[PDB]
Amino acid sequence: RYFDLDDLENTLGSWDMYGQEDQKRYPGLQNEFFERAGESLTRREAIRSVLFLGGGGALLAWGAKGASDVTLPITVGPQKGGEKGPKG
Amino acid sequence: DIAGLTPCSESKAFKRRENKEVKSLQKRMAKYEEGSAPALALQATAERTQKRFEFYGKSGLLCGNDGLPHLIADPGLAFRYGHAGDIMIPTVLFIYMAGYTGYAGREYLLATRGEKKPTQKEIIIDVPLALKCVAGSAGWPLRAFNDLRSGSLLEKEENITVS
Amino acid sequence: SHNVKIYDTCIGCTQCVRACPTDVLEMVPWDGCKAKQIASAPRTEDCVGCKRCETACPTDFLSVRVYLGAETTRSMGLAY
Amino acid sequence: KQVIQPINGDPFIGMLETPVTSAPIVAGFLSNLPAYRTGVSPLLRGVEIGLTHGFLVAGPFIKLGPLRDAAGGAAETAGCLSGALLVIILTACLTIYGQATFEDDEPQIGVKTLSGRDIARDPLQSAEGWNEFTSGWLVGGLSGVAWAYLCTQFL
Amino acid sequence: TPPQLDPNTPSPIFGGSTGGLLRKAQVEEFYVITWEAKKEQIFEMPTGGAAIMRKGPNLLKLARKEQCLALTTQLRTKFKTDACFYRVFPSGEVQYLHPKDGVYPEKVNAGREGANQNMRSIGENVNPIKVKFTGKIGPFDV
Amino acid sequence: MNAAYLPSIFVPLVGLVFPAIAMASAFLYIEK
Amino acid sequence: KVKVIVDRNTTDTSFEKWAKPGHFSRTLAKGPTTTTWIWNLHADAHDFDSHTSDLEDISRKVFSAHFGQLGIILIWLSGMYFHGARFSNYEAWLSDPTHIKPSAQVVWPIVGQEILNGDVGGGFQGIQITSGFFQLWRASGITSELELYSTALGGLLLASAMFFAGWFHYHKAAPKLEWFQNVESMMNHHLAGLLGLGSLGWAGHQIHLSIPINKLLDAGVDPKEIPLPHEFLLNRELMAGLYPSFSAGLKPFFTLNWSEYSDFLTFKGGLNPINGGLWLTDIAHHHLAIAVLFIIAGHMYRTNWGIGHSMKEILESHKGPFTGAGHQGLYEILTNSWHAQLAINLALFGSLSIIVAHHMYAMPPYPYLATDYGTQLSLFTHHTWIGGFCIVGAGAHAAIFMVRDYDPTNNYNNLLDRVIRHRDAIISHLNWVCIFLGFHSFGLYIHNDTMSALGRPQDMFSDTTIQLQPIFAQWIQSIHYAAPQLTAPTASAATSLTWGGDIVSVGGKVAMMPISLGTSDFMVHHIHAFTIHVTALILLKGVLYSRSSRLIPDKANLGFRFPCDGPGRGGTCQVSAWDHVFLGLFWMYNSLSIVIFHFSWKMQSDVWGTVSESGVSHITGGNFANSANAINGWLRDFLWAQSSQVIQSYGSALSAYGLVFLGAHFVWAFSLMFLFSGRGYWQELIESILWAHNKLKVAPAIQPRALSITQGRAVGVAHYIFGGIVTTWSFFLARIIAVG
Ligand code: CLA
Ligand code: CLA
Ligand code: CLA
Ligand code: CLA
Ligand code: CLA
Ligand SMILES: CC1=C(C/C=C(\C)CCC[C@H](C)CCC[C@H](C)CCCC(C)C)C(=O)c2ccccc2C1=O
Ligand SMILES: CCCCCCCS[C@@H]1O[C@H](CO)[C@@H](O)[C@H](O)[C@H]1O
Ligand code: SF4
Ligand code: SF4
Repeated sequence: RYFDLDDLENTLGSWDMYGQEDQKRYPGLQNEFFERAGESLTRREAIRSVLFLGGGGALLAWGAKGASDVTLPITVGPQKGGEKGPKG
Repeated sequence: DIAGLTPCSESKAFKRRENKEVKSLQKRMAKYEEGSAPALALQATAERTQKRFEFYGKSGLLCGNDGLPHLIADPGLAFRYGHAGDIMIPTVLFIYMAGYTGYAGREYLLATRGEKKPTQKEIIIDVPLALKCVAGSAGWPLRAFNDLRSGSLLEKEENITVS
Repeated sequence: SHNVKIYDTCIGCTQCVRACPTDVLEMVPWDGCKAKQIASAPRTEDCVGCKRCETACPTDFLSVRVYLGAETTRSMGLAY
Repeated sequence: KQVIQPINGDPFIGMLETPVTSAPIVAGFLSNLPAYRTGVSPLLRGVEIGLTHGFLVAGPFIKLGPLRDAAGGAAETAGCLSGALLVIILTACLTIYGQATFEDDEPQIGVKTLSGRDIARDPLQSAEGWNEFTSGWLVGGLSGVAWAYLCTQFL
Repeated sequence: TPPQLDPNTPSPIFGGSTGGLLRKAQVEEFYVITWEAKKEQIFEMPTGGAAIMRKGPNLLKLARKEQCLALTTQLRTKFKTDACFYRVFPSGEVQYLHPKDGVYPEKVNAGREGANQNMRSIGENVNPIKVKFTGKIGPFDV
Repeated sequence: MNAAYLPSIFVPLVGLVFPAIAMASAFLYIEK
Repeated sequence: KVKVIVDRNTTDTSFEKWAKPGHFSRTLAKGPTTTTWIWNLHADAHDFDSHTSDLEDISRKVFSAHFGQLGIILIWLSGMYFHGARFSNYEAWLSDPTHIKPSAQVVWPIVGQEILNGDVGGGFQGIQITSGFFQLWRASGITSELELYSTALGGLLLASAMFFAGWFHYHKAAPKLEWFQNVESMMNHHLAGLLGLGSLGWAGHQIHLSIPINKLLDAGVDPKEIPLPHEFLLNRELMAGLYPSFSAGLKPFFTLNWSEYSDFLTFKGGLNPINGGLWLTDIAHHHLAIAVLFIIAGHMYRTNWGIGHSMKEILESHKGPFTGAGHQGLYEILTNSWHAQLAINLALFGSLSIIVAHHMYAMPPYPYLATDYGTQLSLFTHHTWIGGFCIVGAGAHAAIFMVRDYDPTNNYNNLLDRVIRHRDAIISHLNWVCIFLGFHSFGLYIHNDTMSALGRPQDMFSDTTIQLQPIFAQWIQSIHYAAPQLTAPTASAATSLTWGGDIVSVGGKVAMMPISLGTSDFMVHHIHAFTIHVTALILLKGVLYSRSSRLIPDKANLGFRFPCDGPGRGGTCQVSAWDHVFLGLFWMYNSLSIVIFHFSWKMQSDVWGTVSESGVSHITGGNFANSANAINGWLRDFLWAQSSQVIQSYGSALSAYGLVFLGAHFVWAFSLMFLFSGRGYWQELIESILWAHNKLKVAPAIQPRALSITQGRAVGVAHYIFGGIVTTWSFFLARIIAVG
């Protein structure tokens, strides 16, 4: 027998298992520096898009620019002699 | 001759084709002293195989470039140019072979039809009733025409359809 | 929600109503039948689509024909 | 006795408690993690959680990358840069999961503790609590790879 | 007469299993069974495993109306007891499902007004042209 | 061909960037 | 308590009921309404739970029908000895085994098929033999043809004794239930009577026949001078010449010093470097040592006399804290139901076959199995598959127990109970293990495939490249080649040569050399592991969800074998517990098939081939660990390369493999018709053809109906597996019979 139908919260076993009560266990010495470093980007579509538009541009940038390419047909690549078929 | 072919008897690759087989066969039977049946069994096949060559050359089959005998379908070609035995004759043989078992299957279903329960009569055949049909089926060409013209071959329009 | 609709042909055998695992079909009394009984489907909600109905109809061509519609939380039968 | 029981009373709930579910140790450990606590800001978790996952992800790249031969330490930065991408990619994923599940208007859907007590729902549910976490993840996620590099060229 | 509320009827003895409720029950509806007992014995549980039903009126919580009638067909046809069940969902209100008329649908009663019937034989249905671009779910609606 | 630096600019943009954006935006539109 | 307790004249032996097909089950007795009644007959014929109810009627039918199988096996063994008698070349093989290839079957000349007779040896023409009878019959000390006729008759005679036993124990004198309920007697007897005595009896054949004979052969005599078998046990002074300790008689056995027999009872290990087999002296010391140990182990169960255990106590006295009531239910399950006791048997007795396939391979216990490679291969592939099916038998019948024979009232908070209850955990974790190995086991080839094609060999996992080596397996082979020092102090040498031993030759062939485990060996075992897990997922899921799943709560009441429940719920198609065996057979097929391709081409790479003296050049020239890392080289170096033996044979002796090779493609591709299609299209099409027969009034009275759903699924698996195994059958034999 269980019931307490007045509460459907305890009938579902939905209880959060490993969630604790304890408040912040973290030091104020390092608190006040990060807590103000996170909200510089708080916003939905004007920031996530910065990651797509501005963030993914290093594929563009250092894919073309920096000469660290390894065996890339981009840059170093073909430098050796080209293969010719039997017929032509 | 016909279709750029030649009779296999006057062919050439066909004559290679016959005399290359015996060589590979006899060089094999030199490994068995005559006191062995394998010396006899291989021998008998070499003589068996040469018989068919003198048969295929004689009968007048047409070997193309490869030397392998071909056939010819058209009646007007087989007949007039003399070799119809390839299909034109056996295409008559088959039909009488096939229709015989074909029409012998229809009578049995008729004879076994009217009963209390024809179903058990299909599983378990009464061979006498099936024998009387296997006998009666012969000359089905003349017995098919008659069920055809008398109107007893078809079941007409009480068949079932859908829409 | 699936659609289920019933036809004149019912004998009222109840053999559908015994089939439904969600107990949709429910026998409503009637007149023109031999046994004077006709099924009917008050819940199209909970027809899952098993078509255990259509198997049970003794009628030649069915008295019930389930027409599958879209499928909700119930009509998908989700425990998730 | 019998060691294994259904979770906390009712047997008809899906899971059932076992030694890796309800124990002295496992109850405490999984609860100590910067995950389940209800008493710390979500910004502070991302700077914790993401801070770690940058360091350990660098390793595979900075060790077993496409280019594992360089005389300038470029084999190490080639992994740092790419390991810094899964920092930048997952930020897109994290933030995306916020605009989907959580509506700015809808309240926190988290449930209430383990036993008898209803305690204030997870401060991270809605987009506000979530987005503060995402930027937090990005703040730490950069550090982890960074200190991974510093630990590569030093220490 | 037919409807009833949810008094306190205990739950049958069982030791827990992975079959049972899930995070539907939090946000979504879930069902409840109430039957009675005479002797105590064991019954198949549809969510898996076996369970001991008490000596008297019992109450269960299942995850599906499907699972629910599995257990009524169980006890009605085997231990020969009646059962009736409910639809419970978190907003707090409960509905009475199953013989809303007070009688199992298998058997005729009066007062039932049946829906979803057609007064035509199947072959008498409309062909799909005659509902075109006007629209209906199908030829059976029209 | 004289343009040679283009493929390095486009292919990453069209093999990754566009499939990154069209992965995000097409997702956010599945649920509203 | 343990008595005989039989009935009398139970049934009536007559043809009354043969003429009434379907007489057994109440549903079939009504004769065919449709064509399905013809099919529904056969599937229900051997299902004895549908026939009847009580275990008296079931068990009698079961027990009396085991005589049937044994009466068939003996007609089979008799036939195999007979064709060794008349049609085999055996004598010629027996004199010069290092050359002559084994043959029995002989082809009648007609229809130009006598070309199948190959020139083999001993002035003979016939089919090759991969079975390995000849290399058994040497180890049994059978020389002349007369011993074979005596087995053929004696085998065919005792076969007739079985069917009479089969008749006698069903119609005439049929035991009761209580008789079949005695396990502890049955287990005392089988373990002591069959295996205990049957080992001594054989340990008494080897000592007085094979050990003496097989010494006279490899000594260089031939069957013409070999004394008759009864000369050996009826002459001591003849026997004592071979082994001097027979002059000691039975005293050393009785005076209790057995070191006396160290001449003809040894402990050696290793292969005999003349015949290649295991030294036949210790094999007698083998069976003897086992037989003594079985008869011991048959006495642990009490019957009449109150000495020895019972079962019910052994099980019900084990209760752990985790497991609740432990085993209290298992006894009355396993004595009250056949399918339960069948799933347990097919499980082990299936996988025991696969185990045999490794041992007979790794340490061949027959003279001259090495010089014939087709036999060692054909017996590794044979026993695996036969062990592969009998495992899926366990998957199928365990599911049959759940659906049918399982009742809750007996087992409550049991080990069986507590499994059904958490099942969602078991299946979920196993389902994760597969996905894990899926990418790691298999995917590493795709890396190796790709990194190749991109021209960067520095990357692909290999020996020169990234090292992944089987540390443990390598490390195991270290112990066993160091074993005959301390952990095995009394030995000639290590057990087998696959360990760190040295190569062994016969007839210019490699008996067995060691095998080295490299990276490519590592990567494969995890693919073996990947398949063996995935195919466990499917069968376990079939057992645990047989009763009812979360989505279908009633599932038991739909039977063991049923099609979908609905089209509803997104469709239930193929949810039943017969249908998880449907799926298990494609993973069994897949699992074992690659077990072989691992074997066959590892064994050709790193073992087989002629002894070249210098170089010991193998068949493939030792390309495996380099050759196959990626899926790259499995097409080229294996299927493509190896298959150029079968294709070029027409007009040759083995050409019948070239036909079967394709013939196994046609039947395989033909299977896809039944798997991909569905019934209702085929039942609609038959509706048309009936219009043709109707129009000609030829309509049959047994109405044609298309195959049932699960019917079409079975005939789909029947061919997909059939046609697919028959390829490798034709692909191996044509390969090695040419090469080996
Ligand atoms: C003996 C009875 C009989 C007869 C008269 C026919 C006659 C016919 N069948 Mg048919 N059929 C039969 C038996 C028979 N069938 C059986 C037993 C089967 C399979 C179980 C089929 C399967 C079948 C198919 C699938 C099709 C036909 C078709 C046809 C028609 C074209 C003929 C043809 O090409 O068939 C070719 C025949 C076959 C491909 C298979 C036949 C195999 C043999 C003949 C069945 C054995 C006969 C039986 C043992 C005789 C017992 C004799 C004894 C009792 C006295 C024709 C009306 C075709 C059609 O409708 O086209 C118009 C068609 O598509 N039949
Ligand atoms: C058009 C498609 C495309 C392109 C351009 C690339 C390009 C690349 N792949 Mg890749 N890949 C692709 C499809 C593609 N991939 C697909 C479909 C698969 C799966 C089948 C893979 C699987 C794969 C693997 C498994 C690996 C690569 C690697 C690489 C790198 C080659 C090695 C190298 O020089 O790294 C050296 C790289 C650098 C020195 C620096 C690169 C860092 C850039 C400049 C910063 C990018 C900024 C931006 C935030 C990135 C996120 C984009 C997103 C936010 C929009 C290169 C960046 C290798 C790699 O990433 O290792 C490094 C590697 O191991 N690929
Ligand atoms: C399962 C084991 C087995 C197998 C696979 C074979 C297979 C073969 N044997 Mg063989 N044989 C066996 C056991 C076996 N035998 C045993 C146990 C003996 C000792 C008795 C023999 C003795 C034997 C001889 C002496 C010969 C063969 C031959 C052959 C070959 C051709 C047989 C043939 O065409 O049949 C011929 C078929 C018939 C004569 C009739 C078939 C149809 C009849 C009517 C069926 C009988 C009815 C019923 C179903 C069976 C008996 C029941 C009864 C109560 C009515 C073939 C390779 C021959 C061979 O290889 O030649 C080189 C040959 O000469 N065998
Ligand atoms: C020493 C005693 C002894 C021995 C040797 C056996 C031997 C056997 N029993 Mg068995 N059994 C015994 C006592 C014994 N039983 C007792 C006391 C019971 C009562 C509980 C049973 C109940 C029992 C059942 C229920 C079954 C067996 C089965 C079997 C067979 C195993 C299957 C197999 O692969 O056989 C391999 C076969 C051989 C190696 C061939 C040798 C066979 C010859 C004929 C020796 C048989 C001797 C046996 C004791 C009968 C002798 C007495 C009789 C002649 C009057 C095998 C023939 C199974 C079987 O096959 O059923 C038929 C089976 O299902 N037994
Ligand atoms: C070649 C054909 C094929 C393949 C690849 C699979 C693959 C799979 N089957 Mg399977 N199956 C097949 C045929 C096949 N099946 C057939 C013919 C049948 C009929 C009987 C079945 C029946 C069957 C059953 C019954 C079961 C499976 C299961 C599985 C899964 C096992 C887990 C696993 O390995 O995932 C790992 C994935 C792989 C090994 C695929 C390799 C691909 C590479 C490594 C990854 C690619 C990288 C990247 C994503 C590239 C994409 C990027 C791009 C989008 C730009 C897996 C998805 C089991 C399952 O799901 O449970 C675990 C299961 O229960 N299958
Ligand atoms: C091809 C196919 C068919 C059609 C195949 C059928 C109907 C098989 C019927 C052919 C049988 C074998 C013909 C039997 C002939 C009789 C035995 C008579 C022979 C008498 C002598 C000639 C021996 C299905 O019915 C089906 C159903 C469900 C899923 C898949 C499929 C499927 O794939
Ligand atoms: C002899 C070989 C051919 C086998 C068939 C011969 C018997 S013919 C047999 O005769 C029986 C007489 O009662 C009938 O019942 C049965 O229907 C009929 O088929
Ligand atoms: S629907 Fe079919 S089954 Fe249900 S009542 Fe009417 S007739 Fe009987
Ligand atoms: S299909 Fe819909 S209606 Fe027919 S039985 Fe299943 S649920 Fe009841």
